[PDB]
Amino acid sequence: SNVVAVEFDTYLNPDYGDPNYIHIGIDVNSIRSKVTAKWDWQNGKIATAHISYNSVSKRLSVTSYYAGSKPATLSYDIELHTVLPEWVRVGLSASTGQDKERNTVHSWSFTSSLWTN
Amino acid sequence: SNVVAVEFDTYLNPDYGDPNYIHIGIDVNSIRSKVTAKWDWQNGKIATAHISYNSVSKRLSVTSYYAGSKPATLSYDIELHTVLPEWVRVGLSASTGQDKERNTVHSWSFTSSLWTN
Amino acid sequence: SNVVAVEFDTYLNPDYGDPNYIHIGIDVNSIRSKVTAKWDWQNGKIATAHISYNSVSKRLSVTSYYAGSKPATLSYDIELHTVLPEWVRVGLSASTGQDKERNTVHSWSFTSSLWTN
Amino acid sequence: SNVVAVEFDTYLNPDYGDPNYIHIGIDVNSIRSKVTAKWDWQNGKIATAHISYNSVSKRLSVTSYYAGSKPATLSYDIELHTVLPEWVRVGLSASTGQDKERNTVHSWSFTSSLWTN
Amino acid sequence: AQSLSFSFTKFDPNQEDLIFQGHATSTNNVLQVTKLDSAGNPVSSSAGRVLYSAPLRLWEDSAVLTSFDTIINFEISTPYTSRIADGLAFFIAPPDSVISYHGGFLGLFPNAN
Amino acid sequence: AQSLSFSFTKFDPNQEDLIFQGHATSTNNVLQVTKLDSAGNPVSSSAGRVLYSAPLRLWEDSAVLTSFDTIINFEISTPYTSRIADGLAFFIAPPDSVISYHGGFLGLFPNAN
Amino acid sequence: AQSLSFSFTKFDPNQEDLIFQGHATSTNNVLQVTKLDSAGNPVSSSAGRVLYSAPLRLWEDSAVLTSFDTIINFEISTPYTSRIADGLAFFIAPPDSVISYHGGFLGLFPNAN
Amino acid sequence: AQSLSFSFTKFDPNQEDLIFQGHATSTNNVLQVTKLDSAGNPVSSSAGRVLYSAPLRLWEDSAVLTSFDTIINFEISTPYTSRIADGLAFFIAPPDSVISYHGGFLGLFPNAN
Ligand SMILES: OC[C@H]1O[C@H](O)[C@@H](O)[C@@H](O)[C@@H]1O
Ligand SMILES: OC[C@H]1O[C@H](O)[C@@H](O)[C@@H](O)[C@@H]1O
Ligand SMILES: OC[C@H]1O[C@H](O)[C@@H](O)[C@@H](O)[C@@H]1O
Ligand SMILES: OC[C@H]1O[C@H](O)[C@@H](O)[C@@H](O)[C@@H]1O
Ligand SMILES: [Ca+2]
Ligand SMILES: [Ca+2]
Ligand SMILES: [Ca+2]
Ligand SMILES: [Ca+2]
Ligand SMILES: [Mn+2]
Ligand SMILES: [Mn+2]
Ligand SMILES: [Mn+2]
Ligand SMILES: [Mn+2]
Repeated sequence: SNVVAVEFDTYLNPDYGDPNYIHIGIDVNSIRSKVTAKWDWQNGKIATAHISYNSVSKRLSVTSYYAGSKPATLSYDIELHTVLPEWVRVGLSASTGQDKERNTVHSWSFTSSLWTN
Repeated sequence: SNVVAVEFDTYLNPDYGDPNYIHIGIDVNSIRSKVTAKWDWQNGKIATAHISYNSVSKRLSVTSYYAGSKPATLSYDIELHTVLPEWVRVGLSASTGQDKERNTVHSWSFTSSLWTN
Repeated sequence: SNVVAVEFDTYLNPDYGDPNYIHIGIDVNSIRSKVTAKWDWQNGKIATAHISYNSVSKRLSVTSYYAGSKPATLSYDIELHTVLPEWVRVGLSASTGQDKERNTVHSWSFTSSLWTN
Repeated sequence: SNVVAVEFDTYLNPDYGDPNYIHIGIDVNSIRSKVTAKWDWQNGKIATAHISYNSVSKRLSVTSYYAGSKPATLSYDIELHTVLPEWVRVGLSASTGQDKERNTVHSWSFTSSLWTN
Repeated sequence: AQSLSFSFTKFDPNQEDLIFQGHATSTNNVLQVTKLDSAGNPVSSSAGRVLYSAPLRLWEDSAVLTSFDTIINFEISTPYTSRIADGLAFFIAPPDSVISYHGGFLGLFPNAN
Repeated sequence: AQSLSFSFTKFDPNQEDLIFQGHATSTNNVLQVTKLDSAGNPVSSSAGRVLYSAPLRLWEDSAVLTSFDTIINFEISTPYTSRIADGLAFFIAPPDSVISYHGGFLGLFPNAN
Repeated sequence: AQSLSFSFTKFDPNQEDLIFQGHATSTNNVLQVTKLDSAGNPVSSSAGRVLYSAPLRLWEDSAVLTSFDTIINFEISTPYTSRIADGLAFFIAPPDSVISYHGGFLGLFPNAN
Repeated sequence: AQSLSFSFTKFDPNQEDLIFQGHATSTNNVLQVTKLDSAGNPVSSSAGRVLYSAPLRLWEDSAVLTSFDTIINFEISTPYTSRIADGLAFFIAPPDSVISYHGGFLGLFPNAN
């Protein structure tokens, strides 16, 4: 399964690698996060997250805040084009299992640029 | 003197720190570059350079190519807001001394975003 | 006095030309509006207005709504570059006299493009 | 057949309505142009055309130049949403018949905005 | 060479410019990537994904800079008092990508390798 | 040839990138283009203007298309019960333009020609 | 509610984010909306169309402003000395729109009503 | 909170929206940041700087993300056969910043600390 995802994880799965706490993670080809950081989830309120990538600074970064509180930040160095193909589609994904939670999205904004020679 | 600059250096000044070759440099408060990379200058042709910054990936990056050849890349980790004030103006600067060179700029494009809480 | 302004007028001045009702107007070099349309002002709530110009459709247009109600629209044909100089600055202006009102601005967004040959 | 198109016509078809000269036209649901303007085509060189629409100024406009010469301009008043559905796809189209011509496109740039209440 | 930029601030019921996979849907102008109780309560074993219609060029042989920025506003809430599961994710995957297993998998992966 | 685009969503107290004329000021993140009572009530005979720092090219000899779009969110309110005056305006004027008479003039014009 | 913006400056051979109809193709980084002689000469009775992958919202019940701007660079040339035909067009049509008759029809319409 | 974006593709002689320091000027639609021989040849001991009119917010107490991207097209050429000097730089400095010494200093710094 090929994919790169940034995740806001509410349920811990130690057998899956999840550290012991609500976290946000950067994943490359596996649910086994490469890097992880503590995220202070908040029921009812809405969260804003920015994710940015740059083929030159070979860095992918995430920052997520909750309007009023301190943000959470995670950065991982990658060269995306070695992990993913030349053509991609971008998406948002949410899931549940034995346990539930409402997965809702309010506005989503995305912009991308590619430069050649 | 306060300033952060990315420089394309054609004349070497070892007493000033310049390594022994045409280079591009990232400077923080001093002509004494913090990091430097070999840049293959080319008389007559025109160069395109992209410079990008991100307060989260705490990285500043430069890439400069010449249309047809391989690019040059340099990255330095900074937290710009510790080096510069809250209000800045952005500029292009060029100089000569005992020796000359034509310093000309063709199109220049800049865009900036700031996000609060 | 040189200027082009779009106005949301709350006080009527028949001696100044103002029709008999809260109106929005397009003005070219004079407080004596060239065209005018009925605007349904609303104390306490906030208003959103979009103003657009195009040198080719030689038209300047305004639309202002109040979130929940019907908008107000006004259009006037001009060739701005015959009325104003080549270099301009853009601004927001508000005033009072014997009578008062709070003049407050919340977010303001502006973008401009010019194309040559 | 439903469609709105701006056309740069090189072959005249009087039976189809085409006036007697290379023209650019605005078409609404029919090859029978609603409005038309003289366009000075130029073999070998490349043309730049800007097309703009605004639901408020209820105007659709075109300007096409050839780098060095005078442009050509055409404007037609429409309320696009009465002619086309709520969901559309945007395209470029070219054709030939008994007679030929090379139909090539170099860069194409498009941007759209919609605002609700 | 290429540039793509899109913005959503409300989610129309018939979002012709999004691809829907799983229990993902939209009502009241928001995106419900996870199935819902006809009363408005979260359900179990649900997986939902949304993909922007258009493909996106990430790289090319003679190309040297690719960048993307996206901002997301999402809300994870639960009326209940039990533990909340599972996850919300922003992902980039080959165009023909299809939804995977739910749970702590986030409809992103099948196993746990 | 040229393009300029700027956005404001809050108004910082020290807005180095705006020019201030008249009783125009800013507090609590909003723009108060009209003087205010130390209690927060509107005053009489006030004129305030704000101009974006940078000049803007509107036209040029060999140029053929110029376009601008701006969206504004403003609030005209009054705690009192009397009639409200006077006006709010969006204007484009030569760079060195200075505030004019108040009243139904909107600090835009001196007379009524 | 919605915004879409895209830019092309070269046309890759495998343009996954464009829809192709007719003899339209791409080589040498340009868009050849009309069939071509294996020597690079224009042919007769050809129709080619290209559509941006993603659908676009033009209007909505509670919506009041819709605007679009597009710039196009195209070249109409002929090596021959005969008359040139037929046309180049920028069109907006329902998403499932399909290419129509050629000639002075511009693959846009079937008849001449 | 704030956003600023500007683009230049030609440099008009009277660039009201740029600040000029030193021998920096503009002719033939380009920016000549370094003095020039009335024949079009580079001179010695020259320093030129250009600054975008408007100030730019880089940071703020309750703010968490600031980003900027700029692309520059410049040409360093010399008709002569001697060594070329000195440098071209893109810099960000406090608004009231003024040009400094030339040479390998790039009108950016006074000494060499
Ligand atoms: O409810 C969350 C939890 O439920 C089950 O135990 C499984 O589906 C897990 O994969 C998942 O993490
Ligand atoms: O000409 C380049 C060279 O000239 C002189 O030696 C001095 O001005 C130096 O600072 C400079 O680097
Ligand atoms: O208060 C509004 C009204 O007050 C006075 O009569 C004058 O300043 C007028 O110009 C203005 O329109
Ligand atoms: O070649 C141009 C001309 O050729 C034929 O006569 C027909 O296909 C016409 O529709 C078309 O206009
Ligand atoms: Ca998990
Ligand atoms: Ca009045
Ligand atoms: Ca025809
Ligand atoms: Ca040096
Ligand atoms: Mn995890
Ligand atoms: Mn150096
Ligand atoms: Mn009036
Ligand atoms: Mn025709």
